[PDB]
Amino acid sequence: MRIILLGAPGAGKGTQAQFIMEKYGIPQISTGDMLRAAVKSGSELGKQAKDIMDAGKLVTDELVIALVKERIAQEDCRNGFLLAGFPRTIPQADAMKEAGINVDYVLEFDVPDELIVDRIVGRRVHAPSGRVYHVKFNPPKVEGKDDVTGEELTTRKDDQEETVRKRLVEYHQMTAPLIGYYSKEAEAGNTKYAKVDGTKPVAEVRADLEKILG
Ligand SMILES: Nc1ncnc2c1ncn2[C@@H]1O[C@H](COP(=O)(O)OP(=O)(O)O)[C@@H](O)[C@H]1O
Ligand SMILES: Nc1ncnc2c1ncn2[C@@H]1O[C@H](COP(=O)(O)OP(=O)(O)O)[C@@H](O)[C@H]1O
Repeated sequence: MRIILLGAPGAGKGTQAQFIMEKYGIPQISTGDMLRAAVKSGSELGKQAKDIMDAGKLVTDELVIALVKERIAQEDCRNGFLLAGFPRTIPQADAMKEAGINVDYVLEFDVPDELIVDRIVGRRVHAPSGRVYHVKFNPPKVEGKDDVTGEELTTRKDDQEETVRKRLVEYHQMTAPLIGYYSKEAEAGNTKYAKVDGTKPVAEVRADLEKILG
């Protein structure tokens, strides 16, 4: 099973990707996580992203295409994968198509813009794994601690209100056109498309996704 999650920053993609990876046994491919990890480790492929993410802007297509190509070639993707945060531009989607990377489901998270800032300013992450929490809306069992390892959560350097508003502008200009892109692909029979109400509680969105995926 191959899945793309579409939606604005803060729509809930990383949150729901974790459940899907747990239940269906396919890896989550998050370009944001991969880029942040490359910066942290000083990896030659991706360390360049530091100042760009800080500015709320998109990394170059060629950098994230290279990262994703490297990642999905790995054996743990042989049976499928989930993309969360990629593709982010029409050229990134076309690069997938040209490489023959078809997907089974495209799942769009519908969330009002007005909810995004308060979601992202409360976001806390377990950097080693990517797991995501919210201090008020989806808290860990123990404050400031990852549920799975118990390790300290952190706040992403780019999760400030003003940076979020810049990311939302980028989303509307560059990334929202992928909704139509994959709607058209679904009409051709190349994927299944579904839209979900991302304002429901985390557990209910999860249940809604399980209905679709099986
Ligand atoms: N259904 C929801 N209701 C309220 N908050 C949510 C919901 N889903 C996720 N969140 C929280 O909002 C923030 C954004 O979710 P996240 O999954 O990181 O979004 P994305 O990966 O789409 O940017 C996180 O702090 C997360 O805990
Ligand atoms: N596919 C991508 N193309 C370009 N830039 C990306 C991509 N994925 C992540 N980024 C960069 O990483 C930043 C954080 O993205 P991400 O972790 O997906 O956060 P959010 O879920 O809040 O959108 C983006 O603002 C951008 O700089």
